[PDB]
Amino acid sequence: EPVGRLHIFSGAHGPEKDFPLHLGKNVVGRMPDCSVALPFPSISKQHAEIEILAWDKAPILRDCGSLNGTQILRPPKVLSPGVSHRLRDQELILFADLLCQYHRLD
Amino acid sequence: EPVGRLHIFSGAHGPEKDFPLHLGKNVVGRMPDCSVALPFPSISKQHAEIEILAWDKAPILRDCGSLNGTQILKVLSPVSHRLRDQELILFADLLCQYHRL
Repeated sequence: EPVGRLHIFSGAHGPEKDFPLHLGKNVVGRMPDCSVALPFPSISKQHAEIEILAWDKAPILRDCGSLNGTQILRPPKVLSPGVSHRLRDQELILFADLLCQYHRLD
Repeated sequence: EPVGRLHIFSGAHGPEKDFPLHLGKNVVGRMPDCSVALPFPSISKQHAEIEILAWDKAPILRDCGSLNGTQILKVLSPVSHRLRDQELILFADLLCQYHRL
């Protein structure tokens, strides 16, 4: 039933984990209510949003005004708050210092 | 036999892959004759070098005057950068991670 997966690689925070992604707004943040809950001090309560709409295959990543930022690698830059970045399958992203990878599902 | 490793994250180009690093000079480049052969159009024939002197000493990464560059997540100039464990490296647009063993 999910349309994507976000994989968080193992690091200082702990072991690897996967998070299902659904159509609509997938909020990344430290809060337990978040679609992608990352309860780590470097992560803001509402850190970022991955919006997946049925009418476009590419998710839209936006930073939500986080302290430590959201970084993409195509090209390497910290995202300006609110500006859309369109994600490609298998794209790697950093939330603060946490490395993640987006996967499109069949 | 190997003293470190470089992990290349999955993409369109294929699954995740690990490359062993050995004592001495480990050349990273496009050609199959490189210690770390990364056959991507964006990577130079001789792209970068990871020199490992001892098991217990931090490797030195040097860019070899490649076209698309090498970055630490700090842009590396044709500079001797000392690698930390779990350091993320971009060779051109290709992300990879250095690991101690």
